[PDB]
Amino acid sequence: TEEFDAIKIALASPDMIRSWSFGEVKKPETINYRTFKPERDGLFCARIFGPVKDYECLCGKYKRLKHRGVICEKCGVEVTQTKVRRERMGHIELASPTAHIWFLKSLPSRIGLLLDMPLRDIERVLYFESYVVIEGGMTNLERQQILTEEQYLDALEEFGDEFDAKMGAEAIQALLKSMDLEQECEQLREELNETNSETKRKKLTKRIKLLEAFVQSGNKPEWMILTVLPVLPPDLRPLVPLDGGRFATSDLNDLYRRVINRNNRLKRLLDLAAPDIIVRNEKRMLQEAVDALLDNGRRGRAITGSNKRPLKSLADMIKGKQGRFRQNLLGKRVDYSGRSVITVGPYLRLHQCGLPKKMALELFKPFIYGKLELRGLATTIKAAKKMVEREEAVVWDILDEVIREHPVLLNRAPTLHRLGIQAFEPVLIEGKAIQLHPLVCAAYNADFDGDQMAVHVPLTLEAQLEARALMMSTNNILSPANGEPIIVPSQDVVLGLYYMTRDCVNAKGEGMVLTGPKEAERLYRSGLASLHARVKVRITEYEKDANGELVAKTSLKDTTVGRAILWMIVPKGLPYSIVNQALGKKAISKMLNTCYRILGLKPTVIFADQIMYTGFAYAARSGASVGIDDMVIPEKKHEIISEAEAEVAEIQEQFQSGLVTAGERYNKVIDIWAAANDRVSKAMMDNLQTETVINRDGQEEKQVSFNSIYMMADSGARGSAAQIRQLAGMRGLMAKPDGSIIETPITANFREGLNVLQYFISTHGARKGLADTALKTANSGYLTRRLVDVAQDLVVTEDDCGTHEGIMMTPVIEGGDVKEPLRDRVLGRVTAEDVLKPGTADILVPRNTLLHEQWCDLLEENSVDAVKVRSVVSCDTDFGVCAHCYGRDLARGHIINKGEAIGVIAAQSIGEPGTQLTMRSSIQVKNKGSIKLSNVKSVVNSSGKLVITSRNTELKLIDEFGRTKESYKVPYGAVLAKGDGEQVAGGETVANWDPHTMPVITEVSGFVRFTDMIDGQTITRQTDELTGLSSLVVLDSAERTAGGKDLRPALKIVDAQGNDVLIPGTDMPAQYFLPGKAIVQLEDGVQISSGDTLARIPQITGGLPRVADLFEARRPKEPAILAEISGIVSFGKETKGKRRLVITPVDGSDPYEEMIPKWRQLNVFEGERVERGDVISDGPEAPHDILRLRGVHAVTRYIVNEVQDVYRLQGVKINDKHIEVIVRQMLRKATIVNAGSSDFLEGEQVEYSRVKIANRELEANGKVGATYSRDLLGITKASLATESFISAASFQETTRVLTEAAVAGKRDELRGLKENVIVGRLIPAGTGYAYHQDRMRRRAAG
Amino acid sequence: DIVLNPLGVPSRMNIGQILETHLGMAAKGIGDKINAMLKQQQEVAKLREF
Amino acid sequence: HARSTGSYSLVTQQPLGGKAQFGGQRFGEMEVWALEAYGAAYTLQEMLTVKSDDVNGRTKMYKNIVDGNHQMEPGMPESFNVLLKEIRSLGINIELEDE
Amino acid sequence: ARVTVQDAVEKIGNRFDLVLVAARRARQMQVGGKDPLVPEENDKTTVIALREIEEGLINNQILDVRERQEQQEQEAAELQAVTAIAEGRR
DNA sequence: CTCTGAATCTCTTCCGACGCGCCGCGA
RNA sequence: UCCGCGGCGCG
DNA sequence: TCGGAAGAGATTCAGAG
Ligand SMILES: [Mg+2]
Ligand SMILES: [Zn+2]
Ligand SMILES: [Zn+2]
Repeated sequence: TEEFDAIKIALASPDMIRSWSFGEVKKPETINYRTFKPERDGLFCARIFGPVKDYECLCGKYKRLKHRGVICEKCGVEVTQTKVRRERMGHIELASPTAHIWFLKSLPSRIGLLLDMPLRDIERVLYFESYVVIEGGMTNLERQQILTEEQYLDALEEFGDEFDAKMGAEAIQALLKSMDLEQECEQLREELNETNSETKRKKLTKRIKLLEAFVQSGNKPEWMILTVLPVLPPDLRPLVPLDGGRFATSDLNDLYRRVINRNNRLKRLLDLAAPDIIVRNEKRMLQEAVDALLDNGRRGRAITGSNKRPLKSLADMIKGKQGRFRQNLLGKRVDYSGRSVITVGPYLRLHQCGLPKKMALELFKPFIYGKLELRGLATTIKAAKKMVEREEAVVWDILDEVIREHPVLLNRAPTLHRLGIQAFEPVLIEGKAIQLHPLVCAAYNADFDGDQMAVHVPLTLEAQLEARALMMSTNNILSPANGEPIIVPSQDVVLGLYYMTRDCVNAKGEGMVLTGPKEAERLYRSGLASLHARVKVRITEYEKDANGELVAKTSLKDTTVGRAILWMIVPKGLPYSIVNQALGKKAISKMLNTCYRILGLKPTVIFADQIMYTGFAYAARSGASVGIDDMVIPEKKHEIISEAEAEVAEIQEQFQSGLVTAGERYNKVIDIWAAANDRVSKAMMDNLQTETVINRDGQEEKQVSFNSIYMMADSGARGSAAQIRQLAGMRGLMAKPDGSIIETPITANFREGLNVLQYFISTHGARKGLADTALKTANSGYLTRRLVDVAQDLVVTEDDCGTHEGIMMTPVIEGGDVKEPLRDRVLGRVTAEDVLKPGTADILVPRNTLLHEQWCDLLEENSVDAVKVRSVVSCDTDFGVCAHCYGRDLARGHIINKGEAIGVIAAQSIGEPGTQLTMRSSIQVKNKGSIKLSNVKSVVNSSGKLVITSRNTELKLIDEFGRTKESYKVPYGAVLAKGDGEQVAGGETVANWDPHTMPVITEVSGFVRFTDMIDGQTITRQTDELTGLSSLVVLDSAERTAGGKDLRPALKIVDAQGNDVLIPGTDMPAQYFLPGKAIVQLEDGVQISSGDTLARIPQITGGLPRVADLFEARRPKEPAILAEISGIVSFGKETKGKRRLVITPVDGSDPYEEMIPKWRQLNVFEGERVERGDVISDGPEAPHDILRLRGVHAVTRYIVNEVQDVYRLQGVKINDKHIEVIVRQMLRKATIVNAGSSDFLEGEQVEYSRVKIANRELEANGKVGATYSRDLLGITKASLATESFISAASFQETTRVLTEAAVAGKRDELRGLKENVIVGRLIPAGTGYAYHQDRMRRRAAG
Repeated sequence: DIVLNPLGVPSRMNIGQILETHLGMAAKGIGDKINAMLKQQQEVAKLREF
Repeated sequence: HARSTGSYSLVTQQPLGGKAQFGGQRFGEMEVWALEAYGAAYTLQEMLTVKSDDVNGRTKMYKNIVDGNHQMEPGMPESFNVLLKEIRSLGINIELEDE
Repeated sequence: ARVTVQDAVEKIGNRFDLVLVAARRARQMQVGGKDPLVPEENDKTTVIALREIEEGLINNQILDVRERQEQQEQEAAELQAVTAIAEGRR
């Protein structure tokens, strides 16, 4: 229509709004009841808003279009269409101004901070409680002075008419119109440069920028106080009839009527010369009425109606989940849709869904009209309608003709991830249930216990082409969350295949030879041999040769009849070995995956369908079933339980003799019950799992049992070892609601009856779990909404940015366990640098190569330990990411195509598993390797051991090929029994430490001499009359005297002559201070060896909250402090609770001082040389400081590691890319440290793209570029921080962002996805992307 | 008359329902026998003792 | 339940909700994100503008479908005009640019 | 019927570009009424266009040159018509 | 002994899934 | 032809 | 006609003068 390019917002000038309005409304009347006609000058006055009916004059003067576009003489109504009623806005004119409640009440008082006034004063003047002052030079009274009534009278009775004092509305209007902007701008900036206080500086800066925003928008600030108030058109605030002739009035109409009434009252009291207090009361009521109209409930008590409910003001029509933004602009209701209960249909091919005939007829009724007239069977739409409503079977023939290639979309609420909507080619069935193919039903997360599903039909041919090419289920084989296929069988299919491939030691026809799988099928179907019988069969297989031909091979192999039968369906090219074992769920999954990699898409689809058919058929023929005799109870159980209860009695009587504390008695009982439960479980599994049967020759032999429940568990079709354990073994301990474990475990299994007590205590867990999931759903949905909002802008916009930067990928290893191999972390990513063959300079993998499966296998063969890959966070693309930095698209297998929206994919991929999350002294070598130290400094002693002065060293055990095997952190001062590079074996002790104390280490031998210490002041003389030998303890600051304050207890080391030995490498003396409350085992004046120690020192949350805190950039409550500077630590002044630490740079001239608290244990002893980003004290880690110290790569590695850790603990797989993209989206805001020659002001928040572009052009013309630091804002703030104010207003805090944009004079270019979705043009992603490129070229041409 | 999937039973742990099924097969069993014992129209004393 | 076409609401001009009113299903925001995950722009545009809210575009679409031509002409969602009128009535001036 | 389009996508490479090309081809086949280049087998214009691009007979540049030559034919008809009108006036 | 800045405390505001189905009531 | 509010109900 | 987290404002404590 109007083809707008952007949207602009600003304050409303009163002349502008008056120009909008086609008239003023002056009376509260709404509609006549005698005749349903609007009153003149009323809220629905037709003379203003136009006629109620098309070209119908209120007076009845004119009735038809012959006079279209003329005004009736008897009345001012116009001969036009009713649509104008929707458009035209009225206006009302007030006898007094009124503050617009938004600018007052918004969290920063924009008017208040503009005028520097406290909000209490502003409300006390605007609400008519006090006067305020405007000054004249003859009076000492200054302007903006608050003035109470007694002060008002006191001032006026001496200086009346010399100064002036007014109430809130008029005074604020006059003040705003009586101030200049440039003078206050310059005074504010001069104060900013002259002042120092950071609070004062930030207030000054925000005022400066507010004034700059007002001047650059040119919006006269006084406009913030309304003087003329718009009237919403009648249709948007409809008055709707009711039964009995009543009418529901929209609350907006009542608020408007109240405001009109108050305005009329105030004008009448003014024009008849009322006394002062009366008109003041009336105008205060009018101001309150306007506040109610705009934002009822925003201040004080909310207005309410007869229903005792608060009325919904205008602001409530846009705020909240019922608001206009969320309810209608997004999430429209749609035509051509249906819903129905779903149902299994196994006879369907993969790509076709069974759609009830009635729904098809209803949906395609327009298409049927069309084709029926086209084929000449019906002449007019009435004929078509009457024919289709009579269902003349020719309509059924036409209906079968129309849909033959017409895909439809199936959707299941909630649409957790994009698989939730899929496309199918319909097939017509009588009945009323929609029939799905079970395989895709598994992907839907759907079930068949009564889940409904909704169906939409695309209209246009471009739309149906999109549905076919993109959405058809034959395309969505690979999940976006990971590369593994999503179309995977379960339940009966897996059970059937498992039964079909399981062999037994002796069966009908064992040992015969079959010339081909067809004969195997014959012998099975003719009943002369059972599936399980082992036999030799001649089989042909094929392989993809070096050229790409399917070269054949034929041979005899040992197999089972069932296995040959299954092989017969396998397509050419897969090796026979894939089948020749007991096929579980995982085996079938990897079989489908290997089919998809070796062959194309369509052979895999056909293979899937054939698998489904054969599995179902043979499962049915199997007749597997569950019976009460199957859940065998191991007869050992009674004995084990008697033993356990005997031990319980023993420990209980041991406590009865008082030999132990009750807590340890509880612990012992719990331990023995757990041990007994495990023993019973093992006995049950052993008895169930295997059984003895006679062989062919007549002897007993063991084999895997065909017990039904065991077969179901072992196949992986359904159930688990836990459920089997509960079914037959004793189910064990259970927790009280506090999470503590009841001493008496539930002893009876499910097969025997549970007593009432066991059942009752068990119900605790059941209701705990149900409440748990009920609550978790909401948090998961909320989190997903957030992630989507933050990442929705990001789209692949170019092929290659040309960045050599990237991140280093190594396998994730914790505590000697390889939690994640390198192949998974690097598959599908592009090499940032050329990979070299280990130990050589030869290039193994070139730079900028997408690492597919063959490259990963090659990397594994050469045992490459680390790779460097391109990352989303390191991409140089502006307003997007390049295809090479993102890498392989999980859903397709190759490099991602241009124009794909990746952020939304990542957001859904993170959100969906969230439904599954839960929410309420020595080192031993594990295996062979070599010991290496990551970062260490070590000293060796007379005992032959090694003691370490690095506080964050890690042992790493390395493979003979240089790959890592194990790694473990080692505390300060631990003792080590081995040198670096020595060989190690499993179970070998290599290092030791006391975890219950902190030592202090002396590197060189010598004679200790106490220094800077006095007994009873810095140290006190412990003689442990109750414990043992003499000792000395440093007196804490509360215990030490003032003489012990500046004297810091220490010991120097001296030579044999008593001369103070120097540190071996520095000019500092070998001086070792004793921290507060430190303990030393040695007295003054004793010898100590090199590498020897003397010091004694006194020394979890749920997954979903943890991930929420990570992505919200939450500051941890005990932030570890790290060295902001490279230098030497140094002590200094002391004060209450906090120590004045200082770091002194080695070469730098700028020391820094920090208020390090003393209650946290310090890891610094006045000798620790330290570098930037090194830990000074431990604790939870603050992401912002990590970013400041160690850069973007450190923080991205930290975030990805934590999120992957929690998810892998749950067992869900999510590729790192979807976390890295979120991290890059978090990282937009930067701050300017110097402007160079740029126009940017210092300390401003700027989007990283803008400053990057500005610096690039600035250096492109040779000027000094600006410098910046990047700030990790939380995802909520980062989503609100965007320039696209429309998206922000859609998301949260609508009033705040609207006010901010309004005062700013913001403009949004409508470049993201959400904005275009609101507007309704094509999104700039996917197929729409191309449409935009031409447009932008035209916009470049324009 | 009705065919149910067995796979649900171990994973939902509705073992009791299987027992119900067994009792059903027992219950109608007696019914069937007594039905036949009625259909042959034999002496009521025999069915009384049964 | 199924709805090809029927009644339309007064204020928002969107189709009615619920079986009793013979309304259509709701293409909730989660489904919109699902479409955004695909490259399927055209079906999204059709879902929002023509099928739902364009007071004239859906008439044109009905005409063309009856005629057997699967054209499309996206106008402007009337709910957007409703939002504009409410924001203006609030006293905040908002307007389109580059007409 | 068409089980999958993946071969056509391989030919065009960009999946979305395939959708656009097939869309315009089907548009001109339906309203313009130009006949399919391959047998139709009671299929629909959509799958017809998909097969045609699958055979490599139809591609963005091929559409471009076809549109160019059709425009040249139309303008030749216009010029010959106006020359005939002038000959009628003379 | 006093003044200013920084830190801490108090008060106020925002958020706390998507989807359908029936019933009642409506100054 | 309709704005809801409350309530149960199933996903 | 209900608890939790974040931000802003106010009050108190420590350090420096
Ligand atoms: Mg279900
Ligand atoms: Zn008139
Ligand atoms: Zn890049």
